Amino acid sequence: QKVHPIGIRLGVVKKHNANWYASPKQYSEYLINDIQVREYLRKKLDSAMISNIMIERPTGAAKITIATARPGIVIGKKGEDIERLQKELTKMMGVPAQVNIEEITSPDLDARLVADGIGSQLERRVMFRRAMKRAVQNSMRSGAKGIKVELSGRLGGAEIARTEWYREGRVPLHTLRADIDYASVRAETTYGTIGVKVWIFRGE
Amino acid sequence: PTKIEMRDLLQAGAHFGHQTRFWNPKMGPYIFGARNKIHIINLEHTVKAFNEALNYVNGLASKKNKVLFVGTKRAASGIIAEQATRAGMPYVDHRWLGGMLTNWKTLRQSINRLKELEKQAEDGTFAKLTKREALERTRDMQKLERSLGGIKDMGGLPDAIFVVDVDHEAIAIKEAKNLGIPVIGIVDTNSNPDNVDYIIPANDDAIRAVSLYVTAMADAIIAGKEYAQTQAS
Amino acid sequence: RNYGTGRRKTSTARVFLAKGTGSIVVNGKPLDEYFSRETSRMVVRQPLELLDSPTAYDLYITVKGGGISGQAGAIRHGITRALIELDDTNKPALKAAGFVTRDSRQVERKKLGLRKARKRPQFSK
Amino acid sequence: MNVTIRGHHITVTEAMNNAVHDKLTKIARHFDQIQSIQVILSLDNSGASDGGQKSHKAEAIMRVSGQEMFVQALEDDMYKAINEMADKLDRQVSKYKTRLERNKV
RNA sequence: ACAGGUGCUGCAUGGCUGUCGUCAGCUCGUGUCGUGAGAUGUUGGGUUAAGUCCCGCAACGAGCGCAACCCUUGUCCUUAGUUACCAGGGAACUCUAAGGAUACUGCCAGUGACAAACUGGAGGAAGGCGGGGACGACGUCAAGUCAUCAUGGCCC
Repeated sequence: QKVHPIGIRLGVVKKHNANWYASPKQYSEYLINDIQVREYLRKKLDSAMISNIMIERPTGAAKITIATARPGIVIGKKGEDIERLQKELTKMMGVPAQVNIEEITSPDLDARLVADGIGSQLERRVMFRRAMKRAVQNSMRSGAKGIKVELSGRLGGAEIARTEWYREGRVPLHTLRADIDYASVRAETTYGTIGVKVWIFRGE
Repeated sequence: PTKIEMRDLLQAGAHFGHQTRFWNPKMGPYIFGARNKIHIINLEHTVKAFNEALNYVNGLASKKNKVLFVGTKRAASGIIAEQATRAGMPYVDHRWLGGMLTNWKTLRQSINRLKELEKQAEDGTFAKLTKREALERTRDMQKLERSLGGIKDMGGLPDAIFVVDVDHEAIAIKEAKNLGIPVIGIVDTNSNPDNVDYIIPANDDAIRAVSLYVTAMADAIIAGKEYAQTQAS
Repeated sequence: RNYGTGRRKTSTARVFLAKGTGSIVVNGKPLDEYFSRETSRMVVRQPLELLDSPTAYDLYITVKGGGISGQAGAIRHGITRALIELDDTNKPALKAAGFVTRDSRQVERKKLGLRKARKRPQFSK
Repeated sequence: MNVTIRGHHITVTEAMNNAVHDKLTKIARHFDQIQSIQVILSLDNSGASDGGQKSHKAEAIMRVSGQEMFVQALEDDMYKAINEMADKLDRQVSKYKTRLERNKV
């Protein structure tokens, strides 16, 4: 019922997380290998807190820009964990691609990290509304002009599923120049899957 | 300035109550008689209560306390504004917003918005805005000035309230009773004298009469402030 | 050499105006030879004859795009623009007929789930 | 007047056909202005969190001249669903017929 | 060990979707009223496409919706001139495709509560939401989807 907040804003106040050009024959190969890179790396860096990743590429090599809040664990001691992943990234990708790590100054303003933290707590059996309120409080104090988090499913283990949302601030979805971060992750609980959506509104 | 004279009160016509059908039976002690189906307020009583009210406002203003001038009647708005400004005292003269004092923590936001709009129009911020958008911001500022222009510098609850036409300002009286802040009020023959501490039985419908009471209160508060400034050195 | 550009639907006519006999050259061919539809024949001469000067100017018209009546409307708009370029006092009389206002009407796009711009699939009740 | 009796996710039997036709001809006896009847007999869920009680559905979309009235009934058993659907349809036929007859005066 | 399952359950679910409905609504904080469920705000006078706006008003404010920011089209300008154009090799014009200008009830005459607004007129390519699209509130229908995918349980 609701359009994707980033998808409907891609060209007005936002930017794609892929910036390569391919001929119509090359588009399929580039996009397929790109999706494979994203999936493999998101499964590999599950322990770390990694937000949006920009797999942009020139001819030949690529420059994969991963933004995270745990640079030490991502990079490793003297770059011993970034290079181990570098070799696999090149092994499955094409020409050797340079991966660079950027830092998230405010992890409570990134909708993906907040959603994944909520999901981790839910999987560790934390009370659902406790998690919702904790996330809303942290983000609304971390400078965010608005937050809205939505949980959907068998909350607590109930047979009848339900949707519970919590808003604080503005989050003006229908405005295109809103700079609304959005994320939608899932918490794998013992009674199914909980859907965790987070909207974070932070200006113009 | 602590005492009021009966002669000029009679000249102004503070003893003219309503007809002998709208009266509140709780105004019986102060009513002197009925002349041509019109109640006559006892000048002795109104002057006796007025002296106590003037003493109370002198004592209050000598302690740098704020007494809020309330009156929205068409025969009291401008005079209340003038005398409250003269005495440097907060006032409401157009409409008593419900919750002015009982919901003052929410009125704080509107007061702050008004004051920051005064700042933006004082530092010349209209050279960065548009034409009609700056005009609508200015209109919002003026609209808020009408409602809460006299109580922007209030900075808390008042230590007393001076209301004209208690019956008209029954909402302010109810809020004053709610919060316990004393209320001195001019109450007419048809009005309810309950919930009012310093009641002044007087005609509240004539502009000439209302001017007398409001000017007397302003002069008393001014004298109290002047005396309180005499102990600086 | 007063030149005007006119547009309509999809056609875009560039017309050149000179004081002359009345030779109208629509895209290299005469007006009547180029326009086989009399309705599209009137429209080209409508602005010239509106102010009573049909045989007073040589016209060099080059239409491109559009159909056969859209091109006539584009030529009329271009002639109107060239005539007002020649004289500004032409505009007060040539505006009351609506010859200078560009017609912004265009083919409304086919919308999804519809047969046409507005047409909807039927459903029997 | 048409009578269509379709079955979604269930095999409509001869007994179901009779149990819908007999009530349809009973309503069509008092109302003779019916254009069409379409009855869908469905099995809309498995009652996985309530134990049936609404497992079978019987819906009737009837069309009259100038109006279309739809009724539905959920029930554990399809025959009871059919009877409840029929009763709602009869009540709506009576309602429309009496409104139309009382519009003349 | 297991893998595999387009096997079952959409009435255990996530994600996605239809629908009322691009309808103008749906709520909350504080305050006040009521024993209470609740109410008020959100009602009323107008006005609008619109809970749009103004004015009143025990309400004062806020949020999601409305509107705007987005795309395209309609006029003009700037950079550029090939594979585009052709007025006289040309750098005019058409065109192509990036950045802008314009439009705001801005102006006039009226009606209107000294209001919001409405009616008409000028100029302009466009006039009052210029035309079209994207955008689909809280919820509803145990609506659709376990056969895109993921997924608790059951089953081979």
